[PDB]
Amino acid sequence: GFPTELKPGTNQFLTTDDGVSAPILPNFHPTPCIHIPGEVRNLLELCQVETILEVNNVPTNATSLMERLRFPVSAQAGKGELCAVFRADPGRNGPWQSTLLGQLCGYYTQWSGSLEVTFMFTGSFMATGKMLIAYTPPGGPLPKDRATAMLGTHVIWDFGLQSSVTLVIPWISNTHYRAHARDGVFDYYTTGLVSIWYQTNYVVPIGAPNTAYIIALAAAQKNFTMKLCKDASDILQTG
Amino acid sequence: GFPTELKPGTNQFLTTDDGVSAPILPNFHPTPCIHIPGEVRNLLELCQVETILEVNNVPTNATSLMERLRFPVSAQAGKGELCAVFRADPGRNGPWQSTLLGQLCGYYTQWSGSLEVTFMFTGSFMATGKMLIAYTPPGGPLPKDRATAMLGTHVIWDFGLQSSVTLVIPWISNTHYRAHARDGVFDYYTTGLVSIWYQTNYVVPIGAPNTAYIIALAAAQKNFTMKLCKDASDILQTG
Amino acid sequence: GFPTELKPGTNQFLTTDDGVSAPILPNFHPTPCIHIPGEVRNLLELCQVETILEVNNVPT
Amino acid sequence: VAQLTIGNSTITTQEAANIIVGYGEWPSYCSDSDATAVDKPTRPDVSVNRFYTLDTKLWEKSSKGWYWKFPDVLTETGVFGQNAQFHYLYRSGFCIHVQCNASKFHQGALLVAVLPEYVIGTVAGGTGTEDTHPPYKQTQPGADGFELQHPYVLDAGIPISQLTVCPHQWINLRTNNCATIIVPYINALPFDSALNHCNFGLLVVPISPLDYDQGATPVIPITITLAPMCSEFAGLR
Amino acid sequence: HSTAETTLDSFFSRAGLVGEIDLPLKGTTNPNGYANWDIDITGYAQMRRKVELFTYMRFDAEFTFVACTPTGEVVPQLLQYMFVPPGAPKPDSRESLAWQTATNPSVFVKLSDPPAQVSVPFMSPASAYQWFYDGYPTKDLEYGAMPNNMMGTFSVRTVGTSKSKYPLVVRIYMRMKHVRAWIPRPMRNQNYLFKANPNYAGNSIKPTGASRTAITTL
Amino acid sequence: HSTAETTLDSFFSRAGLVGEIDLPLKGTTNPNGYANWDIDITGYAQMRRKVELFTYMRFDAEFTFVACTPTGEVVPQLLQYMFVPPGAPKPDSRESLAWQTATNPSVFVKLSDPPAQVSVPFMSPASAYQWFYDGYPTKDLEYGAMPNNMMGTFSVRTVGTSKSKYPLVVRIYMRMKHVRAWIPRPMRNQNYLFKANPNYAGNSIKPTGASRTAITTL
Repeated sequence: GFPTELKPGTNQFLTTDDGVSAPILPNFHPTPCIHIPGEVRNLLELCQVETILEVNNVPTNATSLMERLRFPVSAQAGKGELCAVFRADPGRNGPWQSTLLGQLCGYYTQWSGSLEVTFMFTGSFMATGKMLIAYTPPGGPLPKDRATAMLGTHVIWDFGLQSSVTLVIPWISNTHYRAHARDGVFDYYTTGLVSIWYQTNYVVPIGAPNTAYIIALAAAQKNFTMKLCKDASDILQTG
Repeated sequence: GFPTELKPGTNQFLTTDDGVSAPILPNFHPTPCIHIPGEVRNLLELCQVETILEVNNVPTNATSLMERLRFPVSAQAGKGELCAVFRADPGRNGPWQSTLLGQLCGYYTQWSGSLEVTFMFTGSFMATGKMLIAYTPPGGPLPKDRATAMLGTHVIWDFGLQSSVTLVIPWISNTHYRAHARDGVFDYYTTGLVSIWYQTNYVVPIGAPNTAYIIALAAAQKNFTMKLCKDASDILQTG
Repeated sequence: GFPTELKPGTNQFLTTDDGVSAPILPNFHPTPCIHIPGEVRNLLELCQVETILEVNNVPT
Repeated sequence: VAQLTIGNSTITTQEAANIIVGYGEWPSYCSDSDATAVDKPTRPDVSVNRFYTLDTKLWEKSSKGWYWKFPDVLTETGVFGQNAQFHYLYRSGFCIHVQCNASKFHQGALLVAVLPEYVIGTVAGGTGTEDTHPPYKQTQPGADGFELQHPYVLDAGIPISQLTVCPHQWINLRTNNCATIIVPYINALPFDSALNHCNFGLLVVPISPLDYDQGATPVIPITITLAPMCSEFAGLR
Repeated sequence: HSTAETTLDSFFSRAGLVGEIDLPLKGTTNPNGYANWDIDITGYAQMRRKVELFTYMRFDAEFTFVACTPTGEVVPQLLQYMFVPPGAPKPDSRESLAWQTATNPSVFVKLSDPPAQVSVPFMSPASAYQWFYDGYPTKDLEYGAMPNNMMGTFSVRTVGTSKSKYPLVVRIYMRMKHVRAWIPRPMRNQNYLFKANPNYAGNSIKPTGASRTAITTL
Repeated sequence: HSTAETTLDSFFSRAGLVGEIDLPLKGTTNPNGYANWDIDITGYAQMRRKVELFTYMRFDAEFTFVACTPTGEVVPQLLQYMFVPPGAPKPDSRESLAWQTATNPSVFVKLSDPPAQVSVPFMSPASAYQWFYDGYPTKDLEYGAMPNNMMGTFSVRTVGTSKSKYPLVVRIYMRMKHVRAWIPRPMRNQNYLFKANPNYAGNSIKPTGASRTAITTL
């Protein structure tokens, strides 16, 4: 016959090798692929969808869980008071775990791209005021007050004019390698910071609730990317 | 020599793999294929042939077996009486097992297409009357009487005008999967229903038999198809 | 199938044989090669660089 | 403002907010070269495709959320509940419209979305050791709908904080009252039992609780008017 | 700049272990030197929650078979792996004529011969395997039962009339190839209780993720 | 929309087991460490009724040989599978010079070497193997005997002068390739009594299929 020399690797079964194998049913014509609505092709499609960010990820009591979904603002907050705060950490625990984006991030090891958090004022329509939502880039420390936050990337939101406002988080990268406990994890360190202050107090006329809630939705821009699949989960199929 | 790497699957003997093997007799010139009449190429050719439907599949006594082949109609049946009834179930037991179509269906797991049942009045030529042959689509319950059957797909057959009449069964599909006993069988549920009523009584003049028989033949249209071979049989080669 | 005859050398692992082997991570897109200054290609580049000759290689 | 009419059904609505066409596809019909070219599937135009306005559910501070199953919500109602039962196969689309009638002094937010194959998983006995299958009143709640009990997991062990991944639209009281959606037939099959299978389910949950000072009407009438689009049937019984 | 890693096919390939068969000599476990494994892709723990991201999928699956003794040792034993497509009948005994039915593909391989490997197609009669079903197949114990998702059964056994001389362990891996998916839906945040339904533990309802003290302390 | 599964070649491929040879050490069964198996395609139960759908057929057949010990174990034994075309003489003893006749193809393979596999052609001198014959070869015991349907004989044996050291079992599978068929006829509805004739049991004459009570009760 024809001359050969088997090279090392012969007979190995690589869980990742993606060659072809013999068909079990050679004659079988599998029922045709028809048209189904909403076909997903690449997962990054889903990363660009907005999902509620549980910023108020504090109540854990079983029937208050519907509250992590929206934080509130009220008349009782003096001008300059810190309303809320969280980091630009899609992967790591906390608020981002509720967002779909965060959830996908868990099947990947590295990633980077611009994020986008949109806020929604769902209070009475008769309410007005202003909020100062500031972003303190990675490394920068949470501004001491509303004034110092007013000197860095910020946005005065008059929920009196527009019911919605969207903020773009320029960049976040989870690529710096950490070999802490004994388990080497690829962590941020790029914990950007989003602070929210009462620029003015909550002004509402008589007859309107003195407390409104705000919902914060999040998604990743189109410049987003992920690398290295890493199947991981606390919820697996039970016996 | 030339570099290789044997991949998993090497040395396996698949009963279905259809590769080529070395000829035992390399010089041998097998005697030429001459022309023989009636060559069959695809089995569906045979599914379109009419075969007697044992609608009257009730007599089992050894020498009455020639009766399952034809049911009868007589003077004694009042207008509206139910003459006969069966389902559009080529695979499953009963009347269809006698048809060649039914018999082939047993070597296949899934299938679907339009059927066609033709009736033949073989009574005296001096007889007349009318029959109402109605089809109650899958799901629809057997009509209570001749009147309610008269409201759904039906055909008044005057065996006084035409000796033959053909009915088309629009569609039947044996694809819904059932895991009952412990043996997972692909069954209909599309049991269409063919009912036959005496629209009028059997009118015959003096000198003519007061009983005629009818033969029902069946075949599948051209839109028929079968999938997944499943060799199965009660009759196998004996020791 | 197709006829073969394995020739001597089959199954040997030569530390110098430079064939190809199956990729462990087939989907993985390794981070891009950017431009870094002073790239060395052949070692003889370095042999043409002047380095101090310890002629007075006596004091220890 | 301006009123639209489809037959004998005349609803009064706003000019044209932003509609949501689920998955960008329009409830179209099914062409001739399908699986049943023999039993021509008759396409109900006349009254079958008109405006059905359901028993307005009342919003409260304590409301958990509501959900209806499709086509279950109508297989009960009218001349479409006539075809849905006495017909063997079905394929349809839906112009769903949800409205709130509340003053500029009530506040709230409703997320309105559509979820295919919405399979209700019950609580399972509590501790988790009872394989209880939801009743038939929870699996197909008619046109009265049904109240989620565990809105956070959508009574199916899934975070609602992610439901926006389905066709949805918001009903913030301070910005809008009406919310509209167009749903295309969706299933792994061209046709299917309109009784044994609820292709999807309409979900409308209060994400920002309804609130108001004392004196203002305590409830917000949520009116759900909906109508079939390029709906098709086949095989009478 | 590239985004190929996040594609469905990428996300899903890789052979994952979805099944393990024990054929001990002395045992309560598979006493007849044979076994039946209706093909379940939930065998790979991780898998259940991953696929349940969508409502409809479609794919082919390349299976690879790894067999040895418990110490992970190799032996001179022959084996018959048989595939009984859905609809066909599974062997009830170590001598059921089902072992001989030609329409039940079978691949014979010696334990020494590297892993046997075969591709199985998109069986389902429906246009897609669908993970959720809001109905009943024509309060009922048949809710959410999408039937037409059967991939088949894999019958494993030592070859021969007599019991095999050794204790054996077959492992079934499965690479999913040519994956297409539709209708995406909320990631399971609650623990799984049963293979069939989304039934969760109404007592132990947990927040999707970690919590903190105040919405002002990071 | 496709109909390729219902083609003759499709319907008939697949290697089916048509033969099994026992070569025990201690036995009444094949005491001389050798065996002769005139090629019969009725060995696969199912097969007899399938082919008898037609009157004339034609085909080639790829045979694959699976050999081991009863426990389904593999051993270091060599084997000689020999094919004695029709007309040639079968070996009468474990040393019949028929084993050496070059015109009797023989393939030698070690038990360890994967299954041996060979294609045999359309032997028959007639233009087609024909299942039924309404006559006698030039009340007689030679009715329905279509002679020119001989495919050959397969002589199996351990190689060597002396008896083999192990108990052996050869299995012969057979894939039918390039199948052409003519003249279709009524599916056998009555149980088979003999290999040669359609003789049925005149006492136990059964209705083609299940029965019911009335032609009005379903």
